[PDB]
Amino acid sequence: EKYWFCYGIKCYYFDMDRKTWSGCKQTCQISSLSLLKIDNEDELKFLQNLAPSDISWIGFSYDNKKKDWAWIDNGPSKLALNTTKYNIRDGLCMSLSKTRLDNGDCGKSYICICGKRLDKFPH
Repeated sequence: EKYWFCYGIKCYYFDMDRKTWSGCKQTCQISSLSLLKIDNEDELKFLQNLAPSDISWIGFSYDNKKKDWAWIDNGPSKLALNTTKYNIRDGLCMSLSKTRLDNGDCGKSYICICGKRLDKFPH
């Protein structure tokens, strides 16, 4: 209906204009958003429930300092972490299949999931 949607306390915007990962991110930031941080399942689950088939860019990648993977946020979320399925051999940055999520080439261009948290109350 729209390319925006709220669930529960967060909202969501999907910029259908495919981009890199780097790309997607700087772009959520431009307008106060942020490359979607997932907090659990209820969010995994129904998130991919309806995505467009086209993959997309979510704020998880390989941080070096950490020399590990990470949320644009630097904070755990409850979500099954299988981080070991992944090689630097494939790619680095994290996308979101309709199926499940893989990594790979931050240069590969998909859509973004920019997310927000709606505290306060829409008026």
